Amino acid sequence: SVRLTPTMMLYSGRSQDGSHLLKSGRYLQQELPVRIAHRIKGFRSLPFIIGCNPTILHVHELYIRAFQKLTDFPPIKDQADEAQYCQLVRQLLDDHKDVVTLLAEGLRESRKHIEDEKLVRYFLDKTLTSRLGIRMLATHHLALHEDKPDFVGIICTRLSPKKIIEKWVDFARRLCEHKYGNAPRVRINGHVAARFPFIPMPLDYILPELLKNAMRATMESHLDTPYNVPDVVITIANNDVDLIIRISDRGGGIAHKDLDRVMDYHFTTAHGFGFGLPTSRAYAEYLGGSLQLQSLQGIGTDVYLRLRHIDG
Amino acid sequence: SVRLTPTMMLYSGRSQDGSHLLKSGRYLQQELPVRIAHRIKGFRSLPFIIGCNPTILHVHELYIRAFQKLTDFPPIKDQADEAQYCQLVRQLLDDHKDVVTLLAEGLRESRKHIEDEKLVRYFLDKTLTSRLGIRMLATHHLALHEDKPDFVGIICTRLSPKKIIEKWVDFARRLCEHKYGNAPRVRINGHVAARFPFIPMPLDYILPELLKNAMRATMESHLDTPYNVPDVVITIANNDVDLIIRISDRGGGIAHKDLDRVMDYHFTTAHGFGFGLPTSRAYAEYLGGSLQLQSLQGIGTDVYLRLRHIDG
Ligand SMILES: Nc1ncnc2c1ncn2[C@@H]1O[C@H](COP(=O)(O)OP(=O)(O)O)[C@@H](O)[C@H]1O
Ligand SMILES: Nc1ncnc2c1ncn2[C@@H]1O[C@H](COP(=O)(O)OP(=O)(O)O)[C@@H](O)[C@H]1O
Ligand SMILES: O=C(O)CCCc1ccccc1
Ligand SMILES: O=C(O)CCCc1ccccc1
Ligand SMILES: [K+]
Ligand SMILES: [K+]
Ligand SMILES: [Mg+2]
Ligand SMILES: [Mg+2]
Repeated sequence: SVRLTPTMMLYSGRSQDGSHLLKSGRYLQQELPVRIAHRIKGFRSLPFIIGCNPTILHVHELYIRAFQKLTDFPPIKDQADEAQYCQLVRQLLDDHKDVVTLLAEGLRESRKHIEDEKLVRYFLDKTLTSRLGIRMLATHHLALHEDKPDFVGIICTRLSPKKIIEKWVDFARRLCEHKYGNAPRVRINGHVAARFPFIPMPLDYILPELLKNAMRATMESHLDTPYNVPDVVITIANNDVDLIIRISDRGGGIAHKDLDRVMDYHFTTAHGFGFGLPTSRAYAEYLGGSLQLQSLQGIGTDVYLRLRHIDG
Repeated sequence: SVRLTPTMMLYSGRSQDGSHLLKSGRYLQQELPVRIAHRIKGFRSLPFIIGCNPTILHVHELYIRAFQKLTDFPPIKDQADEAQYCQLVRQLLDDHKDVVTLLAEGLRESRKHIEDEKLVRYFLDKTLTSRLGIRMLATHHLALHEDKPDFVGIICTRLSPKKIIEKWVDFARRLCEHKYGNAPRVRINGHVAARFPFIPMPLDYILPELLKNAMRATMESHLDTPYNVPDVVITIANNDVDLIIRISDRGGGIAHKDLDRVMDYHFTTAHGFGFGLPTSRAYAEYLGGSLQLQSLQGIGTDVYLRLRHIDG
């Protein structure tokens, strides 16, 4: 039993013997090295000047190491194997946890050099999303060893969009109060009672990115009245095709002169790395959804996150 | 006074004082470093795996050296400067004389690795033609120091297509007799008496390449009667727009299965490097002409070289 992801499946299975764990493990063992190989080919095809960057080189090496360890691992025959594969997966997850940051820093300068601006976008888009895919499958396998209720692996059986939004609201508010002394309140409307099966992992990246953006913009446009700023309003629309989360702020909007730039990696007006929007959009599209911006210059911004529903 | 080349001009000038030599020299001094820089940017943007190839790296270094020496050279103020610049130009010409071969060998293997097949074509096309441009301008400057009659620099004032074809016929025949014991005869028809101003340099590359192809094909398809093979027939058409040289052989033609490949760098059915056709076409197009093939599978091949006339 499965839940389709692009070109991949999140194994849904329940054998008491623990058989499903072996099927999963063998799947990963079949799937991971291939995808890592594609990422290594991506590094090999980078413009020479960029690929030679020490940080890019470092990540490049990590990916080779990862491929080495994965391929060196013996075919899984029993729980004892699988149990040990999990140790490797965990080590890999941890070794690669800073990869986005390293890529950002590695490319920040090196990218100025080449003529082809969209080449880096293509590379980052492809790399970050393949990576998300890899870490999802990996994390899902590990999660099958857990006995969390309302979870089949990383899949929440009854996810509440409101609850997960509130989780990331509290988080983003704190960051914001720390830097500004206050934070916009956030109201949530629409299908606030919706519950459905869903993988929270993408939400856990995207939502805090969008919230940080909205809060920062609200504060930086109300520097005279930090004690009194307009709410951020979030609207949940749940239908049979997709989930829509609209995040509306009164933070003055995105300027016409920045509009063409904000979806570029490394672009920022400063929370300062410039990856939030491009990464979030790439993630959404990778999962079959989208991320769209509506700027009302001089008033604020509406951001629309759409994510497809799990088939089944 | 000038003769236009793409984005560049072949200085036509005649001062007795030797003033025109300074204008030329200063032009080169202005023009060469820029074009070398573009080629260096081309090397920097090569796929990392290819750019790391030791031979590619070597050529890459040559180009940097070339840029260093050119930029380090002091602005030209007098004949004594110019005279010394010429020494540098000559050294560069000679240091870079094997560059095409080095690139061919450097890429032969490295190119298999990347996904994008047309990326190397674009690189070679751009590099080889920029290089041709550079060596033409350079050689032209040096040639302005000569007192050859019917030559203004590298420009023959009264070039005879028949004479230059015959030059390369004798050359290609010898190569061919050496390898096979005989060589097709060659007949030349059409405007055999034409004479007009023209830069022979491109002809000196293209013609021997096309002739070698035609002769090899004729022999390899007449292995039973090497002592008696069908002529190669060359037709000259001279009009006001362009010069057309048609090289028809009865060498059995280019097979349908090879047709899509023959214009690819490194493709060969063996005179064995696989650069003749792609280089020749790139050269022709760079100069505003073209190179077109008509295959009659089972009979032979017609090759059409078109080169624009010098405006003025
Ligand atoms: N809700 C918003 N309101 C106003 N401006 C925004 C909003 N979201 C993003 N921006 C602008 O787009 C830029 C890119 O955002 P992002 O990709 O998250 O990078 P960062 O937040 O690190 O600057 C921000 O620097 C900011 O100028
Ligand atoms: N006149 C011709 N007749 C038949 N085949 C030809 C002719 N010219 C070229 N070819 C084919 O096209 C291929 C590519 O030619 P070229 O680029 O000159 O490389 P090379 O001669 O080094 O093989 C040759 O290997 C040969 O198969
Ligand atoms: O996270 C990344 O940067 C890419 C994936 C590293 C990894 C491989 C296999 C399993 C788990 C993690
Ligand atoms: O020939 C090449 O490979 C490229 C040109 C080297 C050169 C530079 C300046 C002048 C003369 C020659
Ligand atoms: K950005
Ligand atoms: K070829
Ligand atoms: Mg941000
Ligand atoms: Mg040839």
